[PDB]
Amino acid sequence: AFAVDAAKAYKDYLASGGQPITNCVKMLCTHTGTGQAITVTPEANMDQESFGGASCCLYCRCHIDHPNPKGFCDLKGKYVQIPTTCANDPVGFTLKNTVCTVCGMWKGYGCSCDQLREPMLQ
Amino acid sequence: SSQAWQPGVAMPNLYKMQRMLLEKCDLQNYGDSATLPKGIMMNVAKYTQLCQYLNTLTLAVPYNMRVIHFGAGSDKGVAPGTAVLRQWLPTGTLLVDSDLNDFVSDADSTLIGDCATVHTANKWDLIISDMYDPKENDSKEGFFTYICGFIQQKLALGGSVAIKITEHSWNADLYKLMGHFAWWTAFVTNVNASSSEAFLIGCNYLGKPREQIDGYVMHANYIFWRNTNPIQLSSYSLFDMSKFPLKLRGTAVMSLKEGQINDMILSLLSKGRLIIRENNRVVISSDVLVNN
Ligand code: NA
Ligand code: NA
Ligand code: NA
Ligand code: NA
Ligand SMILES: [Zn+2]
Ligand SMILES: [Zn+2]
Repeated sequence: AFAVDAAKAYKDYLASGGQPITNCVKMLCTHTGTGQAITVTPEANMDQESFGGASCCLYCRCHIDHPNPKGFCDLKGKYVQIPTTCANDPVGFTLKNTVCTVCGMWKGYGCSCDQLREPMLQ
Repeated sequence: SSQAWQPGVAMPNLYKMQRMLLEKCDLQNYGDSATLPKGIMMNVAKYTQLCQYLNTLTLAVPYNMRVIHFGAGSDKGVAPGTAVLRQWLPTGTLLVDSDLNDFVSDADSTLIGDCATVHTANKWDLIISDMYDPKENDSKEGFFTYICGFIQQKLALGGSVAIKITEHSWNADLYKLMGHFAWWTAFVTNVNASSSEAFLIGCNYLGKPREQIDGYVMHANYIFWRNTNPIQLSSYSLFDMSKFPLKLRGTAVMSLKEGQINDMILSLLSKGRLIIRENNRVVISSDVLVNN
């Protein structure tokens, strides 16, 4: 049942002080986008940077199989929005974070599916 | 001063009608570099300005558009130009890229190896090339011989090309082929104006020569333009991306015989209102040399 665990290896490498994967392809955009996590075109808002998806995927960059039966990539051919505070390590951000299946925003960085929404607006 | 606000500068038509003697390209603004937006790579800036300029032309943009990109791999193993083309092109556009060495791409399909090993059973609507192969300043063959053949056999009528050239990386036959388009130019990106680099743009392929062009003389005309019209380095156009996306025109695609290409058809092709090719399944391959 042996299987290389690239995700854990990159996370441990970062915790040991390793330099993050570089040369992720940052795109020019208006920064007036929806702010969703992974889109068909750059959708960065004023607090995000948009990057070519393939260049921000650990599996694509390390030339490793994607960890799923169909070996499908959720980033290749799309644009990933990375919070500006995390744009120094887009590969680490995509690995460590999850896209909300309901609103399409990053959990903890845009998704407000769990907020109160108690007072309604006219 | 006025050109600094543009994505770049296209060679004025009057240069195409001259017969200049070839000589060294000596740029006044050489050795310099423009102020790129924070964290933006030169390849992303350059492709953004090329697409900004292509937006001003009569490009055919059919539903299910087909685009092939040569010389797409960077020294770090990614594809910045491909990422820009995919941003620019309508969502769903089939995008294939290729280069000599391994790289990770956002393209629908990527072929690795000499471009001469690339085979496609289908025709394309747009060919982009960033391939570089310089060489005395005489016409260079190598990938230019392949791209001239690829244009004449795999470019749909109405299709367009943007092929990178420099003072030393050019081919007389490619300039001659520009005469097989309704219109053509040499476009210099403002972010790389300190380089002899330009994109030879062929707009709306007619499949036959509309004008006889002497490629050796036309490269000399191009160098004379670069030597006499200094272009100020500028990244200004990169800061406003509001009108960047290529507008999806839904250009008609039909499969006409070679004997059905009349003057009305040529006129529609020349306006960017028609693409002529079959719409079969897009199939590509990369030849592998077998040796033990
Ligand atoms: Na940071
Ligand atoms: Na993830
Ligand atoms: Na796009
Ligand atoms: Na072998
Ligand atoms: Zn991937
Ligand atoms: Zn949500």
